[PDB]
Amino acid sequence: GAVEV
Amino acid sequence: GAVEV
Amino acid sequence: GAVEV
Amino acid sequence: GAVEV
Amino acid sequence: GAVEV
Amino acid sequence: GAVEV
Amino acid sequence: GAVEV
Amino acid sequence: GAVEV
Amino acid sequence: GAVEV
Amino acid sequence: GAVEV
Amino acid sequence: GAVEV
Amino acid sequence: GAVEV
Amino acid sequence: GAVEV
Amino acid sequence: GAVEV
Amino acid sequence: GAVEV
Amino acid sequence: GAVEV
Amino acid sequence: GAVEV
Amino acid sequence: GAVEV
Amino acid sequence: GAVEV
Amino acid sequence: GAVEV
Ligand SMILES: *C(=O)Cc1ccc(-c2ccc(-c3ccc(CC(*)=O)cc3)s2)cc1
Ligand SMILES: *C(=O)Cc1ccc(-c2ccc(-c3ccc(CC(*)=O)cc3)s2)cc1
Ligand SMILES: *C(=O)Cc1ccc(-c2ccc(-c3ccc(CC(*)=O)cc3)s2)cc1
Ligand SMILES: *C(=O)Cc1ccc(-c2ccc(-c3ccc(CC(*)=O)cc3)s2)cc1
Ligand SMILES: *C(=O)Cc1ccc(-c2ccc(-c3ccc(CC(*)=O)cc3)s2)cc1
Ligand SMILES: *C(=O)Cc1ccc(-c2ccc(-c3ccc(CC(*)=O)cc3)s2)cc1
Ligand SMILES: *C(=O)Cc1ccc(-c2ccc(-c3ccc(CC(*)=O)cc3)s2)cc1
Ligand SMILES: *C(=O)Cc1ccc(-c2ccc(-c3ccc(CC(*)=O)cc3)s2)cc1
Ligand SMILES: *C(=O)Cc1ccc(-c2ccc(-c3ccc(CC(*)=O)cc3)s2)cc1
Ligand SMILES: *C(=O)Cc1ccc(-c2ccc(-c3ccc(CC(*)=O)cc3)s2)cc1
Ligand SMILES: *C(=O)Cc1ccc(-c2ccc(-c3ccc(CC(*)=O)cc3)s2)cc1
Ligand SMILES: *C(=O)Cc1ccc(-c2ccc(-c3ccc(CC(*)=O)cc3)s2)cc1
Ligand SMILES: *C(=O)Cc1ccc(-c2ccc(-c3ccc(CC(*)=O)cc3)s2)cc1
Ligand SMILES: *C(=O)Cc1ccc(-c2ccc(-c3ccc(CC(*)=O)cc3)s2)cc1
Ligand SMILES: *C(=O)Cc1ccc(-c2ccc(-c3ccc(CC(*)=O)cc3)s2)cc1
Ligand SMILES: *C(=O)Cc1ccc(-c2ccc(-c3ccc(CC(*)=O)cc3)s2)cc1
Ligand SMILES: *C(=O)Cc1ccc(-c2ccc(-c3ccc(CC(*)=O)cc3)s2)cc1
Ligand SMILES: *C(=O)Cc1ccc(-c2ccc(-c3ccc(CC(*)=O)cc3)s2)cc1
Ligand SMILES: *C(=O)Cc1ccc(-c2ccc(-c3ccc(CC(*)=O)cc3)s2)cc1
Ligand SMILES: *C(=O)Cc1ccc(-c2ccc(-c3ccc(CC(*)=O)cc3)s2)cc1
Ligand SMILES: *C(=O)Cc1ccc(-c2ccc(-c3ccc(CC(*)=O)cc3)s2)cc1
Ligand SMILES: *C(=O)Cc1ccc(-c2ccc(-c3ccc(CC(*)=O)cc3)s2)cc1
Ligand SMILES: *C(=O)Cc1ccc(-c2ccc(-c3ccc(CC(*)=O)cc3)s2)cc1
Ligand SMILES: *C(=O)Cc1ccc(-c2ccc(-c3ccc(CC(*)=O)cc3)s2)cc1
Ligand SMILES: *C(=O)Cc1ccc(-c2ccc(-c3ccc(CC(*)=O)cc3)s2)cc1
Ligand SMILES: *C(=O)Cc1ccc(-c2ccc(-c3ccc(CC(*)=O)cc3)s2)cc1
Ligand SMILES: *C(=O)Cc1ccc(-c2ccc(-c3ccc(CC(*)=O)cc3)s2)cc1
Repeated sequence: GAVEV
Repeated sequence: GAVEV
Repeated sequence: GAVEV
Repeated sequence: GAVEV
Repeated sequence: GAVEV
Repeated sequence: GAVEV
Repeated sequence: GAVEV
Repeated sequence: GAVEV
Repeated sequence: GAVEV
Repeated sequence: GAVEV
Repeated sequence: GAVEV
Repeated sequence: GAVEV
Repeated sequence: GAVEV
Repeated sequence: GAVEV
Repeated sequence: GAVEV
Repeated sequence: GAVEV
Repeated sequence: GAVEV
Repeated sequence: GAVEV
Repeated sequence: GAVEV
Repeated sequence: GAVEV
């Protein structure tokens, strides 16, 4: 899981 | 699961 | 998981 | 996991 | 894990 | 892990 | 781990 | 680990 | 580990 | 470890 | 504190 | 604190 | 403190 | 302190 | 202190 | 102190 | 002190 | 003191 | 003192 | 004193 901002 | 903002 | 900003 | 900024 | 900036 | 800037 | 700048 | 600048 | 500058 | 400059 | 996301 | 998302 | 993301 | 990311 | 990333 | 990254 | 990276 | 890297 | 690297 | 590397 990649979190953006 | 990727979270955006 | 890569986090951006 | 690579973190950007 | 490589961290950028 | 290599850190850039 | 190599650190740049 | 080699550090640059 | 070699340090440059 | 060799240090340059 | 207030948070706006 | 207040939050607006 | 306030946070805006 | 305030943080904006 | 304030942080902007 | 303030930090901007 | 302030830091900008 | 201030640091910019 | 200030440092810029 | 200031240092720039
Ligand atoms: C709690 O009872 C022990 C525990 C805690 C955490 C974990 C995890 C294993 C893998 C995790 C993970 C999944 C996805 C992401 C984002 C994208 O890759 C990050 C971390 S948490 C297991 C047991
Ligand atoms: C709790 O009883 C122990 C526990 C805690 C957490 C987990 C997890 C395994 C994988 C997780 C996960 C799924 C999706 C995401 C987002 C996208 O990848 C992140 C993390 S949580 C298992 C047991
Ligand atoms: C807690 O009960 C012990 C514990 C804590 C952390 C972990 C983890 C193993 C792998 C993790 C991880 C997954 C994804 C990411 C982002 C993308 O790679 C980072 C870290 S957390 C297991 C047991
Ligand atoms: C806590 O109960 C003991 C503990 C703490 C940390 C870990 C980890 C093993 C690998 C980790 C990791 C996963 C992904 C990333 C980003 C991309 O590579 C960094 C670190 S945390 C295990 C047990
Ligand atoms: C805590 O209970 C003891 C502990 C602490 C740290 C670790 C780690 C092993 C490997 C780690 C790591 C993973 C990824 C990265 C970024 C990319 O390579 C850095 C460090 S943390 C294990 C047990
Ligand atoms: C803490 O409980 C004892 C401890 C502390 C640190 C470690 C580590 C082993 C390897 C580490 C590492 C992983 C990746 C990187 C970046 C890329 O190579 C640097 C350092 S931390 C184990 C036990
Ligand atoms: C702490 O509990 C004792 C301790 C402290 C440090 C270490 C390390 C072993 C190897 C380390 C390392 C990994 C990667 C890098 C960057 C690229 O090579 C530097 C240093 S830290 C073990 C136990
Ligand atoms: C702390 O508990 C005792 C201690 C301190 C330091 C170490 C280290 C062994 C090797 C280290 C190292 C790894 C990588 C680099 C950069 C590239 O080579 C430099 C130094 S630190 C072990 C135990
Ligand atoms: C601390 O608890 C005692 C201690 C201190 C230092 C060391 C080291 C052994 C080797 C080191 C080293 C690794 C890499 C480099 C750069 C490239 O070669 C320099 C020095 S530190 C062990 C125990
Ligand atoms: C501290 O607890 C006692 C101590 C101090 C220093 C050392 C070292 C052994 C070898 C060292 C070294 C490694 C690499 C380099 C650069 C490239 O060769 C220089 C010096 S420090 C052990 C115990
Ligand atoms: C004993 O009472 C120790 C203690 C614990 C917590 C506090 C605080 C009261 C209010 C605080 C605070 C929250 C948010 C913000 C920013 C958003 O408005 C500032 C201050 S901390 C005092 C003493
Ligand atoms: C006992 O004192 C435990 C404790 C620790 C910390 C706090 C907090 C005081 C203020 C906090 C805060 C305000 C705003 C924000 C920005 C998020 O929107 C983050 C944290 S936490 C209270 C009690
Ligand atoms: C004993 O009473 C320790 C203690 C615990 C909590 C508090 C707080 C009371 C109010 C707080 C607070 C909440 C939110 C905000 C921002 C939103 O309005 C600021 C302050 S913390 C005090 C003492
Ligand atoms: C006992 O003191 C446990 C405790 C810890 C922290 C707090 C909090 C006080 C203020 C908090 C807060 C206000 C606003 C926000 C922004 C979200 O919209 C986040 C946190 S938590 C109370 C009791
Ligand atoms: C005993 O009371 C020790 C103690 C603990 C915490 C505090 C604080 C009260 C308010 C604080 C604070 C929170 C947020 C901000 C920025 C956002 O408004 C500034 C200050 S810390 C005092 C004493
Ligand atoms: C007892 O004193 C434990 C404790 C530690 C730290 C604090 C905090 C006071 C102010 C905090 C804070 C305000 C704003 C922000 C920016 C995020 O949006 C981060 C942290 S934490 C309270 C009690
Ligand atoms: C006994 O009270 C020791 C103690 C602990 C904490 C503090 C602080 C109160 C407020 C602080 C602070 C928080 C955030 C900022 C930047 C954001 O507004 C500045 C100052 S530290 C005092 C005494
Ligand atoms: C007891 O004193 C433990 C303790 C330690 C540190 C603090 C803090 C005071 C101010 C903090 C802070 C403000 C802003 C920021 C920028 C992030 O958005 C980071 C940290 S932490 C309180 C109690
Ligand atoms: C006893 O009280 C020792 C003590 C501990 C902490 C402090 C501080 C109070 C406020 C501080 C501070 C936080 C953030 C900033 C930059 C962001 O605003 C400046 C100053 S440290 C005082 C005494
Ligand atoms: C008891 O005194 C423990 C303690 C140590 C340090 C502090 C801090 C005071 C100011 C801090 C700070 C402000 C801004 C920033 C920039 C990040 O956004 C970093 C650190 S920490 C409080 C209590
Ligand atoms: C007893 O009180 C010893 C003590 C500890 C800490 C301090 C400080 C208070 C404020 C400090 C400071 C924080 C950040 C900055 C730059 C960002 O604003 C400057 C000064 S240190 C005083 C006495
Ligand atoms: C007893 O109080 C000894 C003591 C400890 C610390 C200090 C300081 C207070 C403020 C300092 C400072 C922090 C940051 C900067 C640059 C960023 O603004 C300058 C000065 S040191 C005084 C006395
Ligand atoms: C008793 O108080 C001994 C003592 C300790 C520390 C200091 C200082 C206060 C402020 C200092 C300083 C910090 C940063 C800079 C450059 C960035 O602004 C200059 C001066 S040292 C005084 C007395
Ligand atoms: C008793 O107080 C002995 C003592 C200790 C330290 C100092 C200093 C205060 C400020 C100093 C300083 C820091 C940085 C710079 C360059 C960056 O601004 C110049 C001077 S040393 C005085 C007396
Ligand atoms: C008690 O006096 C111990 C002590 C020793 C030295 C100092 C310093 C004063 C000024 C320092 C300094 C300023 C700038 C730079 C350039 C780096 O960016 C390096 C060192 S150290 C304070 C207290
Ligand atoms: C008793 O106070 C002995 C003592 C110790 C240190 C000092 C100094 C104060 C400021 C100094 C200084 C720091 C950096 C620079 C170059 C960068 O600005 C010049 C001077 S030494 C005085 C008396
Ligand atoms: C008690 O007096 C111990 C002590 C010794 C030396 C100093 C210093 C004063 C000025 C220093 C300095 C300034 C600039 C630079 C260039 C680096 O960027 C190096 C050293 S050290 C303070 C206290």
